[PDB]
Amino acid sequence: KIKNPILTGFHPDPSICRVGDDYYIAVSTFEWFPGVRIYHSKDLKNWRLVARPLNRLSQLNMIGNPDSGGVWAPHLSYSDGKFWLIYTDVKVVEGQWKDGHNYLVTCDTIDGAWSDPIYLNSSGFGPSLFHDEDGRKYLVNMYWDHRVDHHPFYGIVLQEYSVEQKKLVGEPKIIFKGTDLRITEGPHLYKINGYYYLLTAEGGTRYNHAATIARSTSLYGPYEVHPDNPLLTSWPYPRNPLQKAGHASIVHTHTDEWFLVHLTGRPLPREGQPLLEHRGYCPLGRETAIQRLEWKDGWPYVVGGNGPSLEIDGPSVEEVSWEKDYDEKDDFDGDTLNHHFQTLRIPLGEDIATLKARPGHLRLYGRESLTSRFTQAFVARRWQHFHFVAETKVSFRPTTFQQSAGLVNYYNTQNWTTLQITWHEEKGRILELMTCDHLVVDQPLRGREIVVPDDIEYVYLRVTVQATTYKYSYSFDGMNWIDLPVTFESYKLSDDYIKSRAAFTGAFVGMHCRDGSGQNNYADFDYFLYKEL
Amino acid sequence: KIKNPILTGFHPDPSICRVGDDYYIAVSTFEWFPGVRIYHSKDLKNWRLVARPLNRLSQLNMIGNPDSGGVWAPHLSYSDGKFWLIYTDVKVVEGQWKDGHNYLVTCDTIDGAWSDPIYLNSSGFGPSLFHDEDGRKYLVNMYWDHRVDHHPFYGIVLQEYSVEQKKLVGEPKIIFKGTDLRITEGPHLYKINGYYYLLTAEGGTRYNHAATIARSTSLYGPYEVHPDNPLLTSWPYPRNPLQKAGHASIVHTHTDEWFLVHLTGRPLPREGQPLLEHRGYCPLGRETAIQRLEWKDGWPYVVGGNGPSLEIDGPSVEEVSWEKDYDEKDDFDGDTLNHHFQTLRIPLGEDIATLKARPGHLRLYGRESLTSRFTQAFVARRWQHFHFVAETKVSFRPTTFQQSAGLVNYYNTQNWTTLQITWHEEKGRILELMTCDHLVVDQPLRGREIVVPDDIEYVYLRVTVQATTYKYSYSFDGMNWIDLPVTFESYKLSDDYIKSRAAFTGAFVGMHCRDGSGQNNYADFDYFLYKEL
Amino acid sequence: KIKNPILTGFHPDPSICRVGDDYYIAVSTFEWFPGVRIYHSKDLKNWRLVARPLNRLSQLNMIGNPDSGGVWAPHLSYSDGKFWLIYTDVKVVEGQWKDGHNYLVTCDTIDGAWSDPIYLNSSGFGPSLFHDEDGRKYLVNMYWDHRVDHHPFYGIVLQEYSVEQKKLVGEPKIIFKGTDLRITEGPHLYKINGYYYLLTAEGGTRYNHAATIARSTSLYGPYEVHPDNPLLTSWPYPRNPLQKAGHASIVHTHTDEWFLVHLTGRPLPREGQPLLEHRGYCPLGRETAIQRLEWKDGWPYVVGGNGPSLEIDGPSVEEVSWEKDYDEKDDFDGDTLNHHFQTLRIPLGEDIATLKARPGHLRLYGRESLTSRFTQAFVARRWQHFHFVAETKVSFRPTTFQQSAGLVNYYNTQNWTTLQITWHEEKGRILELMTCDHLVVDQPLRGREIVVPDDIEYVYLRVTVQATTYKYSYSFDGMNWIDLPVTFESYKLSDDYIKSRAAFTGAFVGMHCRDGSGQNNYADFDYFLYKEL
Ligand SMILES: O[C@@H]1[C@@H](O)[C@H](O[C@@H]2CO[C@@H](O)[C@H](O)[C@H]2O)OC[C@H]1O
Ligand SMILES: O[C@@H]1[C@@H](O)[C@H](O[C@@H]2CO[C@@H](O)[C@H](O)[C@H]2O)OC[C@H]1O
Ligand SMILES: O[C@@H]1[C@@H](O)[C@H](O[C@@H]2CO[C@@H](O)[C@H](O)[C@H]2O)OC[C@H]1O
Ligand SMILES: [Ca+2]
Ligand SMILES: [Ca+2]
Ligand SMILES: [Ca+2]
Repeated sequence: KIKNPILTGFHPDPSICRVGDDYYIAVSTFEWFPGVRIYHSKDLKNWRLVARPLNRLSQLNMIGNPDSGGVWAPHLSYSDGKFWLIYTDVKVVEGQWKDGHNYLVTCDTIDGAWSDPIYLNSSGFGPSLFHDEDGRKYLVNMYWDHRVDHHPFYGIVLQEYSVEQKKLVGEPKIIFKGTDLRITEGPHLYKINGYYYLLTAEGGTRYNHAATIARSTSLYGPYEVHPDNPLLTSWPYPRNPLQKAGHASIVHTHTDEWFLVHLTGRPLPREGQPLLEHRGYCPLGRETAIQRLEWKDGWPYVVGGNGPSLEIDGPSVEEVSWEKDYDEKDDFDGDTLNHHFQTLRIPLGEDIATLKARPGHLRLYGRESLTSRFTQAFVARRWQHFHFVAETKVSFRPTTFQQSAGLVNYYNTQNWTTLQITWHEEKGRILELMTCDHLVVDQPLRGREIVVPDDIEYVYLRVTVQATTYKYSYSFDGMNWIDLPVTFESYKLSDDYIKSRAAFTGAFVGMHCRDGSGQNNYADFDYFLYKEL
Repeated sequence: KIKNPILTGFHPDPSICRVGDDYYIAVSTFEWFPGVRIYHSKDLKNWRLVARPLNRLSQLNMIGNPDSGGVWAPHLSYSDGKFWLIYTDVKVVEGQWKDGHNYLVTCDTIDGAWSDPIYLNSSGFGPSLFHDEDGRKYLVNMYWDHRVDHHPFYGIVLQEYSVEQKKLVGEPKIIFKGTDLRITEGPHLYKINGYYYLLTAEGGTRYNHAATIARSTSLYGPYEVHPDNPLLTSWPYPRNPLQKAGHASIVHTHTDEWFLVHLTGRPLPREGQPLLEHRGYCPLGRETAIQRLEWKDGWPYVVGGNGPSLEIDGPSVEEVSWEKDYDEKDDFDGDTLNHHFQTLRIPLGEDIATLKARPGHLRLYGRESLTSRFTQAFVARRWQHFHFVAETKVSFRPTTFQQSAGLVNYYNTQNWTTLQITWHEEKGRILELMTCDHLVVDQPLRGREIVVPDDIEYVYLRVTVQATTYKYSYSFDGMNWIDLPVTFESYKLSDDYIKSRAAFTGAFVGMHCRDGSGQNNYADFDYFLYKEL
Repeated sequence: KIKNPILTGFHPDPSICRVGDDYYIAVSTFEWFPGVRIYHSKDLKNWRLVARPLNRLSQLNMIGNPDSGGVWAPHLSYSDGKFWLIYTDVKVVEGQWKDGHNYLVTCDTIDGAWSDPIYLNSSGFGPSLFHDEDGRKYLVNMYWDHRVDHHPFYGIVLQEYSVEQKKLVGEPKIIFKGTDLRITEGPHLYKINGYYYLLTAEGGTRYNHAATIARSTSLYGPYEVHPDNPLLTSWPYPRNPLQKAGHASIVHTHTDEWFLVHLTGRPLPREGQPLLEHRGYCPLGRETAIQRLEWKDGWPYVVGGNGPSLEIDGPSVEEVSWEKDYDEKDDFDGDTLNHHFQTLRIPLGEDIATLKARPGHLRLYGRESLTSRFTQAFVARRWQHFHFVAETKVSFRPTTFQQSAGLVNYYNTQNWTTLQITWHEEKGRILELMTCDHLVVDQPLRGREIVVPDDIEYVYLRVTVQATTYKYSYSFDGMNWIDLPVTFESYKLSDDYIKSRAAFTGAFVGMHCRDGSGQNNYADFDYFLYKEL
């Protein structure tokens, strides 16, 4: 009844939460602002965005954060009449260290004003709050080992959280070291039948990703490993369209059914290439999928081998679909930008992004380059399909090559492409292509830039994505289009192409304005179109 | 009279200001907080630190700033009853862009409470404020060109600044493109005779560095170039112990004499090595020197040819020397940290660095690792000599390998070495060595670390610097010192060694505490000693 | 009167030899076969190729030699009624070692069958045979030090050679260590007035290259260095069209005049670039220039300062001009290949390259690819001008992608471009472009290759080089020519571009046939043209 993935495009580390017959999934958002995206469902098939909880500087201040830093795996839970959301702001993403900070916020409702943060600890990412049967509370996260000779995933640490004291109490204790996969992270605790079950992710979030499960009658263990571990993995199944299956969380429904949600990468078509040499490139980044579970000797079993199935059988409820929460052609009609739009690291005030300066237009005042981890006037949405068209219509008069405005396909500060309006000494105002690949810049139309006539109020910019390749086009009138003669490869905006390993997001497409001169020049965007093909 | 360098260790981009018979030099401080150092002198020979102007988050907020970002070359001038300070906060320091913002702050007195910044522009670094005879004021700076087919140093832009509107007005114009040396930056304007003189730095701040001067009778040029340009340079003088001479400023003394201050690097000793192949390694970074000028046919000339002289004739005024402004041995009985101490990027409040918690001690609560561009509990002072000892006494009780405290010699987040106390599963509380070289970490004393006796309150940590090499040693009593069996090389803590080439600072020595578990564990430093040998 | 360079394109390490009023210059040929080129002149201005001495496998066997190995600096002298030629076959060109063996061969005549080699030593490249007034003979070369903590240019070794025993005798002894420039190599000995003069190259063969001279009254030293040393250098003359001035040999004329020949690199036009940042790219490799000397206090001085002159006054002799020694349009009617043509490493027999199989054609039977250091059916001549056209007309019927024939511009196995005929599964016989940069291959006409009509017998292939760029073109009928829309960059075929720094040759243009299948397929080339402008 359900076809994976359920959440498409950048949607990793799903954290499922049941409130009655209501289902929530919280995913990680990394450098993209605001922090955490929460989807609500009635049937687990159809998903709707209902919260974006970390929207105040007091809660999440990400300026300067590295690419793929920020909000890693979040944990959503419900207890004592309120939602508990745990999250990390990760500061260092490369080297011996992984500096980052674990915080708790709460709210009586899903889409309310969530509290200011309570500081937990810093010992490692993956934080999860356990609500025990006796009313005591426990935080589990991974424990980080920076030392030269050592594997960094020291195992799972656990420490009591005092609600009243608003702090962890007692001494932290390692309760589990993982199996021989290692890279043990993403711990979740569950009290089921007579056991504590400890769910982890192991093998790392590339092609060796697994969900491991263990159990103990004592919270502190020692835990004993599933006899047929891993619970879920893609590593044995190179032909499965769903790779990387791991970082799971478990739901017990109101219909006495069991499911497992997990991230998964969907590689691009690599027909005619070696099966096991390189398992692929995922521009849609890590998406959220859902597996059916079943129990056998006090152990859950993913229905249909420990590999992910494409289509499963859902829970015994009536289907509930949702109205489309965005315009295919978004004319900038509201007084708030559509909630699929995110900014990099920080909220953009009306001094930078505003619907109030020119009616029915998003206006962007130019800030820093596409390479800045600080202040970019950039509003973007996820690539959410392999085949799509996206388009925009923009008014812009640059007086210098320090100014630009354009349509950008973007991975991170060092990996992106763009069709942009700029200015040139001889040619005046022009259109041009620009790419950045691991910080190396190319201008494919250098010497042959497109002269924009003076009488043109609006330049129309379009990208057409067709799985492995995409192309840009322009129009001066809305009617007559022209392809720019350059084919781009989507694999270059994918998790798997990034040489750092710190590549935890996915491709975005959006609207950018840069003013390197500091003259507060701006571009008026009449609309932004995103349409699946 | 005057031996160079006048400001030793890290003191780049000297901007010199005359007020009557008082003399001030401002130098750049990059990622080090607080922003900008100002020194005073009566005779151009003896110099004391009198101001650290950019000490409010509102003036300078460098959280996340890259290494060698932040405060680049500043400009100090005096006019209309007050001091004017111009500065850049540089956000991007690698690739095609150099995103960064120029700001003006003022004060009636050199060590007053300077204004909050007035925003000027963002078009390039090296901003300078010119006050013309007719009362009018003008900003000059370099203009950045990001384009792939282009040299980035597009020339010198000039624009009128309206004190009344508190903004640049009219239209920006390029007034100078440079000479074939290119890398034209650091513009300063001078009205002399019936001429505007434009001074620039050219050829880049490494071994081809130079200072170039031009003249015009129109503020907007064309400027004719000095007939024997460069005005100053070490490039053709590979044996001059003073290298990289350039980024200069001119001072016309009250006694009708002319001088020129500039940065320089002093390479480590190089015998046995090709004179020209690699011209050296500068652990003291770029330092400040002074040269006499003399005039011919409407042109200035560095007395003693166009290379820098080691020793010069001071101005015709009485010698005025200054009492020492730090203690060789700092016992931490002050109410504030000695002004030769600095922190990374941000101010540290009493929650991180405190002289109050335990009188006679500096307490550092553990924050992030030595590789973090965010929050480090780290207090440090410049290497200002080739030959030195530096030493500290600390009590620390780490309970996990995630915590540490030590003596660090530091270039940047990826380049440092430390003798630190930490914790190990079997040995308990230990002394270890740790190094980071372009992010790659080494533990040279593994697994052969010093065991600290449970009964020892303070560990005594020392480093002895001898030009090319340095050594770490320790005592449990202050009297019986044992060397650690590793010889270190000072060239690895120099501008010239860093692969990125955003390397514009110099070596520091200081005190660090890390707590990556998040338990607020601290270290108490009873004293810090630094002594020239 | 004499305009430099006198030998144009790849002509390094000139060894000049006088015999009455006959003048000879031998240069290095590295991996190009046959080994060594000797040019003759009566006037030092006009030069004609007269000998290629190392043309037998017994003399020079270079199969598998690495790029820029094989025949390094040669030495040509005349004594006791015959010619003496010292050479090196360098086997190792990267790492701590420079494995290579020095050899002596002799001939009564410049252009006869030279003798078989007498092995000499192996201690360092740059061998030179000196002939003392008292009829004794000594060998000088450089001494090679492979050790980690050591500069590899240990200085100059000297040793006597015995004509009767056919070998070196007595003890080897260091006579010279070098100046602070180091990289001491290319030693030559002269006996003049009271002194022996020892000339060397220092600073390395890039932009720091120098000629260094020293004197002693004793053959074994010690040697006092010239007081205004270097004798010759371009290093302080960044504006000089002739760069890398070094590796000289001295000639005393029959007119009692003195000159110095030297190598030199002429960078491509550099307008807009920083003067000193990178001093240039030389696709014509290292060329041979000549300078005039005068004497003063027992020391020779380069007339015109110690930098090289573009134009000099030649010796007071009658001009002797030489007729052009190749056809602009080589129709391949001759019995042997023009002597400007070389092969890689080895000679090619009639089973690979023949003018005999097809009258009026050069036939190449396809062997191994362009990346092979073993057997290539490749016949090539030097780039000798910054603007030229080269062109060929070829008949070729490939039956597999494994077979190619074409026109190649070639630096080494890992750096080259080509316009070539091959075969395609669906399109059949096609014309394509291929490039290789540091072993990375591109096909810029991927998917748009030119279909060759089956009815066409000859494909005409042309390259037009214009200084910084060049462009390929083709025709089927030889009147109407189509440019392939790809603009190539000459700097990618230059010494300076090559990453290994074992880059000692220069760019060639030639004809190539590959048969990767082993079917002995061949290409018939009707002509080869080369023309300046
Ligand atoms: O927050 C999530 C984490 O679960 C994941 O953790 C690891 C980071 O370091 C790398 O060594 C591993 O590949 C990876 O599993 O980071 C990704 C994020 O989604
Ligand atoms: O403030 C000074 C700058 O003026 C200087 O700017 C240049 C930045 O680009 C680099 O490629 C060059 O090396 C450098 O000249 O850098 C140093 C800083 O102190
Ligand atoms: O015959 C010449 C050599 O003597 C010379 O070799 C040196 C080899 O190492 C490089 O680092 C130096 O720059 C170079 O001088 O050049 C090669 C050959 O032409
Ligand atoms: Ca609209
Ligand atoms: Ca004290
Ligand atoms: Ca012919």
